[PDB]
Amino acid sequence: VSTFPLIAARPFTIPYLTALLPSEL
Amino acid sequence: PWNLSNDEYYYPK
Amino acid sequence: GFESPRPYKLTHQVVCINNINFQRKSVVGFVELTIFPTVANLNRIKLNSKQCRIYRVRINDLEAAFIYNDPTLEVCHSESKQRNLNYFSNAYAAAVSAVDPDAGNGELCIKVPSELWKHVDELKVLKIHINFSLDQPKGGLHFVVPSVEGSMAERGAHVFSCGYQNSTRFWFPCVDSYSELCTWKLEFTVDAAMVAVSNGDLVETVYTHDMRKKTFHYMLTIPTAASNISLAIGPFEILVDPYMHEVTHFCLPQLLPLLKHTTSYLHEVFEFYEEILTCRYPYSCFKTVFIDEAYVEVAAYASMSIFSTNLLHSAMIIDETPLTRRCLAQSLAQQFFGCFISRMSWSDEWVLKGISGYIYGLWMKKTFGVNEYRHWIKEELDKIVAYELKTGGVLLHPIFNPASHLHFSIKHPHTLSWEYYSMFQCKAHLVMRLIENRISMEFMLQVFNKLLSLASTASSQKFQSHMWSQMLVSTSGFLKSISNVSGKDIQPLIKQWVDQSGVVKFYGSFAFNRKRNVLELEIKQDYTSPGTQKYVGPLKVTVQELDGSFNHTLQIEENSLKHDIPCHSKSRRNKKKKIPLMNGEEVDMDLSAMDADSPLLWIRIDPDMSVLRKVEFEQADFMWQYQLRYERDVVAQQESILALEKFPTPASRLALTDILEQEQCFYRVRMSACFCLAKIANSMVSTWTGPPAMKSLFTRMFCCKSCPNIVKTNNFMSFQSYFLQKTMPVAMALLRDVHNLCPKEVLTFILDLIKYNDNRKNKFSDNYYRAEMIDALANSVTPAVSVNNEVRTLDNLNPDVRLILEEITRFLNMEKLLPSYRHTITVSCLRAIRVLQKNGHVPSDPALFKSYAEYGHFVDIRIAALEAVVDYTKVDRSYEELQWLLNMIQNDPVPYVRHKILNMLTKNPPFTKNMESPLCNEALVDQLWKLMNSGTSHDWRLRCGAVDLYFTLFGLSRPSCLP
Amino acid sequence: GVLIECDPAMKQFLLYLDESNALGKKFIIQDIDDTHVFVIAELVNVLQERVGEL
Repeated sequence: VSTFPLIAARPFTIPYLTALLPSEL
Repeated sequence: PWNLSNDEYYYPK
Repeated sequence: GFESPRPYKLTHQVVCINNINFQRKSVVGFVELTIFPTVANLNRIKLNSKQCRIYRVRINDLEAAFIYNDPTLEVCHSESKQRNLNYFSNAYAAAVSAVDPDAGNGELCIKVPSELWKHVDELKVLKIHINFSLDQPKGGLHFVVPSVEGSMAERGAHVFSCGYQNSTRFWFPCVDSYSELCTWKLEFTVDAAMVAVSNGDLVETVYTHDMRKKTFHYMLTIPTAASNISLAIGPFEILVDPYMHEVTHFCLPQLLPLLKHTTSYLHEVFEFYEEILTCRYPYSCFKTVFIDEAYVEVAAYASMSIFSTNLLHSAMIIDETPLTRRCLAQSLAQQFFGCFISRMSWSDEWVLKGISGYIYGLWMKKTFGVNEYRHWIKEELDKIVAYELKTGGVLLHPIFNPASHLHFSIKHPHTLSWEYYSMFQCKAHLVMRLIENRISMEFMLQVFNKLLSLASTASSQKFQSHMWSQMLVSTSGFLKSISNVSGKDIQPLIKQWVDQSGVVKFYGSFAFNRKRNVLELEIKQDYTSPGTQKYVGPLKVTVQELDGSFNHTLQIEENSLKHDIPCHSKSRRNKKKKIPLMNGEEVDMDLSAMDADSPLLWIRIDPDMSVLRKVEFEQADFMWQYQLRYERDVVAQQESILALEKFPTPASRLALTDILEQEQCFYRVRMSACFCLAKIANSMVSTWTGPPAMKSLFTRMFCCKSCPNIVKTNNFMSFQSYFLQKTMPVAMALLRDVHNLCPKEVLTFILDLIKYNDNRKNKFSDNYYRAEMIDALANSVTPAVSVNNEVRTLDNLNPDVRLILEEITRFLNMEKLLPSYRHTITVSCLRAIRVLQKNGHVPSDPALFKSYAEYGHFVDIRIAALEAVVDYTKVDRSYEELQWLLNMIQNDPVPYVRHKILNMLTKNPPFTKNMESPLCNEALVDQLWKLMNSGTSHDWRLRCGAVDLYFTLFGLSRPSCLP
Repeated sequence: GVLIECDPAMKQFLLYLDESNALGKKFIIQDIDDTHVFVIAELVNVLQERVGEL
C-alpha cells in the first residue's frame, strides 16, 4: 500500500455526465 | 479540426 | 419494373407504443397494418416478428388464428453434436431464409378467417390489428437506467433503438423488408418531461387527461423501409439549429454545450451535399439524437440519427471534433441516399452504400483538402487488398451463396461477418471513385440527381409499388443511367472488380537500355492466390524526367511481359535548369545521386490510383529518396517512405529528416517519416556518431533554443503542431540502441518534457497529448530477463522502469481526482500497466483490468481493460480468464460492448486452430457452439463475432482436439 | 563496361566528341571522375587518330 498506491476505481451512477464535462471550464 | 493543407503553395490556381 | 415478393402490398402502417415502463423494461403497443392484395385468394398473411407475443390478431375486426415459429432462436438441434462451423452456417442460412423479409416465407403466419376469404379475392383494402406485449424485448431497443433512485426523467434515464439493419421487427411486428414501401404514422404515449424521438416530423402533441404523460404523433411524408424506422424515448434537451430551422438537436441533460459544438459544422456538411446534388434534402425536418452506451457510434435513420455521448465534444477538446464531424457527414450522406432510396432487393445494397460513401468522400476532400482524401483512399485500398489476402474475397452484389471461400453465407447481412460487411461497403465506395476516375464527376452527380428525382415522385404519389418502384434502385438501373449520361456503360468495370471479387498485385522490375534511350518495364502478377485476380487492363505509370513529369499508359497484356517507353533528353543535367513537377510549381533538384546514364529522376506506378491496385515495384534507393523530397502526391510520398524502410542508407535517413524539416509538408507524411527515421536508425545501429534521431528536432521546434530540457509551452492553434509533437517522443522511444534498448538519455528527455509540460498557454486541451506521453513511456520500457525464473518484485524492479511506473501511478491518481473528457489518460495508463505487467518488472494482475471492465466505470476504460484481459488470457493460456470474457458476453448490459469482446478475442485468440493448447476440452467447444446457437441471435452482430471466434479457435473442420 | 583513364582536358574533348557522335545519343557511358570515365568500345581507335587533331 505504501509504494505506488492506486486510488480504487469507483463505479459511477451517471458515468457520462462526470466524464464528458470538463474538469475546468 | 481544419483543412491543414497548403493548397495555395502546391497549386497557383 | 418492380413486383413485390409478398402477394400483399402494405400501403400504410400505423406504429403505436403506449405506457412504456423503464422500471419493467417492457414495451406494450398495438399496431395496425393496411395492405392491398395484388392477387386473388391471398389467404394466409405472413409478417416478420422476432421474440414478439400478441394478445390477439384481428383482420377487419375479425379474430384470426396466428402460428409463430422462430428457426433462428434454435438454429442447431440440442441432440445434434456436430461441432463443424460449416454445418452450423448452413443451418443458420436456412433459418435466416425462413425469417428473411424479402423471402415469401415469414416467421409469423396468420390464417385469414373463413368469412374473410370472400373479401380477400376481390382486391380491396385489408386492415390487420395486432396488440403485443414484450416483458424484456431483446435487440428491439436498449434501456439505460442509472443506479441512483429518482424519477426516470429526473435521473436522466434514456431509451434508444439498438441493433443494425432489420432490427425493427423485434420492438414491433412489421414487414421488415427494404423492398416494401409504405407511409408511416407513429403515435407514442411518453412522459411530459421526456420528449419522444421518431422518424418523420411530429404532426401534433396531445396531453393525456392525467397530464403526467403526453402523446407524440409522428408522420413521415416519404415512404421508407421498416429497418430505417427507429424510436428513442428520453428527456432529451431540445435545440433548434440557428442556420437551418428544420434541423433539430437532442442531447442528454447538461450536455447542451458539447452538442452545440458538435452540430456547429453540421450545417456546412448539409450545404456541401446541397451544392453537389441539385435536389434539396427530402425530409421536412432532420433530428439528431446523442445517447450514452449507443449500439453504434454512428447510426443513420430516415429523418433521425443516433450517436454516442462520447462524440459530443467541447470547443477546447481536440482530436474528437474531426471524428464527430465525419460521423455526422457519413450518416447524413446515408440519409440523403440510402434512407431516401430503399433497396429493390438484398443484392443492391453495395450501390446505395457506395454512393453514400463516395459523396461523404467528396465532402471530406473539400473539408480536409485533396491530400487528406488521397491518403484516406490509400488507406481504403490497403484494407481491401490485405483483407482479401487474409480470407477469401470481398464480393458485392451477392447473386446466388455464390462466393463460398468465406465461411459465413452472403445470403443475409446478419449471416455476413460484421468486418466483412464493413469491407464490402468500403469496396463499393472505392468502386464509385473508380467510376469517377473513368467518367467526369459532373456526369456522376447528374446520375445521382436522377435517382433522387425518382424517389421524390414516388414520395409524392401513393401508387402501390408502381411509382414506388421508381424510388427503389437496382444495379442494372444504375449502369443504364451512367450509360445514358456519358454514352459509356460502367458494366465492364463492375464485372472486372465486383463480379470477380479479386484484388490485383503487380511486381515491377525495370531494365534501362542506354543505347536506345528507352525504359523497359516488366510486370508480373501473383494471381495464383484465390483472392488475387489476373489483370488484362492497361496500367498508367508516371515517370519523372529531367525535361518534366510525363504520364505513360501501357496495357498489362499476358502475351507481352515487357512494355517500352521512350526516355526524355538529359540536357537538364548537362546545364542546370528548373525541372517542372506534377504540380504547377517546380523546384531545382540535386542530380548528383541520380545516374548519368538514366535521365528519369524516379518512377511511380499508378500514382493517380485510377484503378484499384497493389504495387510492389523495385526501384533504386536514391530515386526513392528523390521521389519523397519533391513529390506533390501524398500517396507516392507514403510508398517512398515505406521503400526507405527497406533501405538503411544514411541518405535515405537524410531524406526523411529533410521532409520533417521542410515546411508546407503533409503532417501525416511527416508522422510516417518520423516512424521510418526510428526504424532506419535501428537498422544502422553503431553507424551513427550523431545525437539520437529526432531528439535535436524536438529541441529545435518544441523546446527553447537556450535550454534543451526546457520545453516551449504547447500551442494547438495551428492544429498540425499537436500531431507532430505527439509522434516525436513515440518514435524516439521506438529508436533503440546497439543492444536494442531505448537510451536512458532519451527516456530522461521524455520525462523532462512531461515535467515542464504547461497548460496555461494552450487554448485547447493537452489531455490527448498527455495520453500519448504515457504511451511513449510504455514503449520506452524494455522487458528485464529473469534469472533462474526469478519472480518479479518491488526490490528487483528496474530503477529506470520505476520512474516510468511512478509517473503512470501519479497520472492514474490524478485521473481519479480529475477525470479526462474521454478518459484518454486512463486508457493509456491501462495500456502502460499491461506492458509493465507483461514485462518482467511488475507481477501481472487480471483483477485490476477486470474491475475497470465493470459497467460502473466509463465505457472507454472498460474497452481498454477488456483488451488487456484478452491479452492476458492468450499469454497465460488461462481457461478461467477466457470463461470470464465469455460470461461477460453472456450477461453484458450494453450490446456494443459484448460484440467488442468477441471481436477482440478473434483479434487475439488464446489458441489458434493449428496449435494444441490445454484449452481443448469438449465442454469449452460445446459452450462456444451454444453461444452461437442462442443468446447472440437478437443482436445479429454477436453471432457474427462468435462465428469468427469459433473459426480462429477451431475452424470450418470439426476441432482437431474434440474428445 | 570499359574503364579508360584520361586527362580532364582530354575528357572535355571526349565530351564534345560525345555530343558530336550520331551513332549513339552520348559516347560517354559514365563519369566517375575527370580521371576515370566509362567509354563505349567503338571510337577509341578513332580517338588515337584524333590525337593529331588534338
